[PDB]
Amino acid sequence: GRCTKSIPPICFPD
Amino acid sequence: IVGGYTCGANTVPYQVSLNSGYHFCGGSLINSQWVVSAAHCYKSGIQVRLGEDNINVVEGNEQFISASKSIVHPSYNSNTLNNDIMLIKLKSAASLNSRVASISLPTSCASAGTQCLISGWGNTKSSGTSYPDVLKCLKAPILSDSSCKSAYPGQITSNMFCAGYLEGGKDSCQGDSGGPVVCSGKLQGIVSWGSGCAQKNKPGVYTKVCNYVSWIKQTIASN
Ligand SMILES: [Ca+2]
Repeated sequence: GRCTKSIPPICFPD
Repeated sequence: IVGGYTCGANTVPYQVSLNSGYHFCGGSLINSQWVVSAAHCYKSGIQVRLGEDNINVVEGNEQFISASKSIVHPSYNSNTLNNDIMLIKLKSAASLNSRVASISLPTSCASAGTQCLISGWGNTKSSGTSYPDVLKCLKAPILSDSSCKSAYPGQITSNMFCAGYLEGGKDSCQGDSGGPVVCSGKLQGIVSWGSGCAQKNKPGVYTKVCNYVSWIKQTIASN
């Protein structure tokens, strides 16, 4: 569920 | 920015927008030719937009300058987000005055409880999406490293810090990445990641700029 705050976000399984 | 306020035009003169036919990330002007942003914001074809307030209307303080060099830290890790910092060289120097100005680099790291100013044109909702036309601001304190690690077990490195709230409602969000965290007039953080935006017990996580001052200076000097 972690995500970077860019557009669009880069996100992970947690 | 979720839970913040309208900054006021050109009240954060070092804030820039990174544009590739649309706004996708922020950055901070550190001299007339160089900008600090996040390594996860890297792409070809970046245009840096300085002097912006409403990013959808040409108002009269804009300078649009193409990036000539976009330099990601050599040790940036895209899965852990460690070393999330990029330097962008402008193709020509920006013209500096009160509305377009550089922000100083730290001379030492900041301490827990110090109030900072975080800004950007990112999402203003913690649920759903709404992108603002004008720049948004948020005052937020630096949290202790033990609170940050309790919030994100196994994910906080020595190059990261948490700032913000644990009660929810106030944070940076998508579209704010790369932008500034300024404390006591120094650029201490770069907006990097978090679990969602403005969620209880999940504060924002930021790149710890005080660890990279020597790397910044050497990279500029050799380019
Ligand atoms: Ca504008």
